[PDB]
Amino acid sequence: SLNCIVAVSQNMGIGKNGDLPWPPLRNEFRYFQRMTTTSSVEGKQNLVIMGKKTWFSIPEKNRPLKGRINLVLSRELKEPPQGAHFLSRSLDDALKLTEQPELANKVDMVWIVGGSSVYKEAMNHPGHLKLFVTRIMQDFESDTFFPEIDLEKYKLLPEYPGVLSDVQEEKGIKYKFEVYEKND
Ligand SMILES: NC(=O)C1=CN([C@@H]2O[C@H](COP(=O)(O)OP(=O)(O)OC[C@H]3O[C@@H](n4cnc5c(N)ncnc54)[C@H](OP(=O)(O)O)[C@@H]3O)[C@@H](O)[C@H]2O)C=CC1
Ligand SMILES: Cc1c(CNc2cccc3ncccc23)cnc2nc(N)nc(N)c12
Repeated sequence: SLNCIVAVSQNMGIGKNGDLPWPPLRNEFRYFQRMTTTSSVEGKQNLVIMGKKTWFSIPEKNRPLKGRINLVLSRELKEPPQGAHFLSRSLDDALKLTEQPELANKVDMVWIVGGSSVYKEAMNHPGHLKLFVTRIMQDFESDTFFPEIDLEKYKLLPEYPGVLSDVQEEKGIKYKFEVYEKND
């Protein structure tokens, strides 16, 4: 199974000029950290998979993302960028790696953390998928977008354990946490 996690504006934007479209929302980052870091299985870590631009968009003080194995996708790089644990040239290759002995006993959950083309590839996964979507309830000028969610294929869950249902607000920006699950 794969999990994708994203924060999206009302106009489906995720990024602008290599940064977020909105000012930083600390508590949104805290939600992302909690969901991507937490494993129920003692000793294991979750794997975060991200594109190269997403990696370099994270402040160096937060790289690698603490408590998670960090894998970057790139076809141009020849080794992981400084601080990253792994580099793959495709999502299928990254998932192949999670099955091989160097990672198979270390990794619990797999989280896809952006950007656009990585989400798009993940959404063609034949196995089970969940989409953890933070709805940023404003329009923001964006140049990178999340793809459309097919509501004949996914369902919006009424709630999810450990995920707050209530509207959040930081810096005058309202947002909320949703979880979608691929149909059987
Ligand atoms: N709101 C949110 O939840 C999120 C926001 N962001 C924002 O989005 C933007 C970054 O995302 P985006 O611009 O889409 O870029 P990506 O992070 O997807 O980086 C694109 C680069 O990653 C590599 N790559 C991406 N997908 C694949 C793949 N499937 N297989 C192999 N290589 C791949 C390529 O590197 P190469 O050219 O080396 O081959 C590609 O040029 C920033 O503005 C960031 O702030 C990012 C993540 C989440
Ligand atoms: C991957 C990702 C980011 C990437 N950006 C940053 C991460 C962490 C620290 C940061 N600190 C300053 C600027 C940007 C940062 C932002 N928010 C996200 N939210 C949700 N839900 N899902 C995601 N995939 C997110």
